[PDB]
Amino acid sequence: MTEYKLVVVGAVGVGKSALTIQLIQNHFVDEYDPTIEDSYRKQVVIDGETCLLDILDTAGQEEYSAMRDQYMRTGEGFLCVFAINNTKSFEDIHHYREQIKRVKDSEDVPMVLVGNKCDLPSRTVDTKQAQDLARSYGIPFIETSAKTRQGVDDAFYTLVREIRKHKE
Ligand SMILES: Nc1nc2c(ncn2[C@@H]2O[C@H](COP(=O)(O)OP(=O)(O)O)[C@@H](O)[C@H]2O)c(=O)[nH]1
Ligand SMILES: [Mg+2]
Repeated sequence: MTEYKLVVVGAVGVGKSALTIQLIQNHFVDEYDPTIEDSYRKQVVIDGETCLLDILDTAGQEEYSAMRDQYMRTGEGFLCVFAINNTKSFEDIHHYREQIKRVKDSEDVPMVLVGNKCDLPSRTVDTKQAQDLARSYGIPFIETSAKTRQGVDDAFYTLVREIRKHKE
């Protein structure tokens, strides 16, 4: 009875809470308190198989809990999110990739790079840039929009699929 513990990381404002709520609840949140760091559960059929997704949506806050601990420790895969209209959130990606390696003492962590807000026309990080970054970490790269649902399931299920490869 497989449950996958997914962790969503990235700079503030990139859409980590919106992606999670799109996937779990199928609507787009226009605002969501940046300090709310919860987990969200759902049962989905991925590639024809049912599973339990436990998704911790991080909020980088000096307030405390065990879930943000009990999960960054043994979350099995991480979504690293930036926004395609937010160069600074792309420049921070390497900070978050390094954090994950430290918290799991491994450079073999299941991981997907997500470029969110692809519905927005004022783009400053282009697809090639992001692809090159992903190809240098060894990881898939997925373009999403929490507003339109584009790529949203694909981000999360590719990560689940990477966790599957890793188990072997
Ligand atoms: N246009 C557009 N806006 C988005 C998208 N995803 C998130 N947003 C908006 O970006 C802002 C920050 O989103 P949020 O989920 O709170 O980011 P977080 O800080 O990573 O949790 C919110 O106002 C969202 O409505 C998207 O795919 N497209
Ligand atoms: Mg948030």
